[PDB]
Amino acid sequence: QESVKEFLAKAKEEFLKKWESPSQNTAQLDHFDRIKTLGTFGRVMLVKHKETGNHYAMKILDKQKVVKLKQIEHTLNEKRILQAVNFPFLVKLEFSFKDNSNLYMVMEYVPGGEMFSHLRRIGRFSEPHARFYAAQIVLTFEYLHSLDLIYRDLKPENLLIDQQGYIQVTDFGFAKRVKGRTWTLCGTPEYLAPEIILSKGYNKAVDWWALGVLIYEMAAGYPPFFADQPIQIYEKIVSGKVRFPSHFSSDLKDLLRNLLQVDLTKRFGNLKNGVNDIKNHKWFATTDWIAIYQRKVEAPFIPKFKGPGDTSNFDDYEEEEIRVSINEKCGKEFTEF
Ligand SMILES: COC(=O)c1ccc2[nH]c([C@H]3CCNC3)nc2c1
Repeated sequence: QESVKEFLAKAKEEFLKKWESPSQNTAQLDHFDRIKTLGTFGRVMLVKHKETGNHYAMKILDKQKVVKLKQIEHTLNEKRILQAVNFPFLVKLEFSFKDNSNLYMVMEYVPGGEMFSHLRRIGRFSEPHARFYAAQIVLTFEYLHSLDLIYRDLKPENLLIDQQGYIQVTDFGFAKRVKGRTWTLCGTPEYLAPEIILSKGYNKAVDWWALGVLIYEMAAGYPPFFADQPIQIYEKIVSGKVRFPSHFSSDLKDLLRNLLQVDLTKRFGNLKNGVNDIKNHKWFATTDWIAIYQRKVEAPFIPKFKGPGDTSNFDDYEEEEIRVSINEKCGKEFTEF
């Protein structure tokens, strides 16, 4: 429909303006009070802005460790993309800056926790619950792919649940602007598409494979390919031999066979009709795509939390210093940050 085409054309226009002229250096560390480590080359810490009182999740990357782990380009991708995107189910970057030691990305805080926590607490999501989340990912990937962005890190740990019960996708550390193919081995083993494992030039079809893994994990409670060693996971993935729980609906199994298609040229999301083969699949027949985008659907689950500074949906980590060297480190490598 023309209304969707015009939406995506405007979305790309607005992305490209920010992409071509990124914001830089929009706060500094002593504008914030450190509250708690929420997850831990990098950590995420809950901080409070000292003037406004607003809460944020501050991702901190050690420049020397980024260089050693060969993640310079990836880190620059992450911040350049995050400051340029705008979509209801993406985390909101409010500030970024750097100092002698670290890179900082300060995002609006999402107190409801990772989807992974809730999935493991409940066991598995019902198909309507899994479908509510999946629809948000389908729309988010339609948006990102229209901007020539691949995401490359879908998994329940990267999907935050907000105060309305909707998703905010976080961690763009592997996201990249790609026209055509790309080649970097990255991702999480359980979620890797076969063509990544086989060191091929691959494209945005790897995100649709990962959506199949996510939907399986949400509806079953565990991922389709797992083993104690990644090499064993990889052998299962490239076989693509998938066993479905008997409680899966026939529509769900049919969608998953088409997302977990080892031949990328036959995989849903990567055919001539693109995302519409997924949106029009029988498993999504009850989904009101517009209502999801507009956040008008009542969510199946609202996280329990007491206020915008509550950390009870995240877990406990050793609290370490945020050290800033007296000397500048790796200044040249991160000039554009
Ligand atoms: C807006 O962002 C936040 O509120 C936020 C909170 C906790 C987080 N934990 C992580 C790690 C663990 C999963 N992969 C990245 N990202 C987080 C982001």
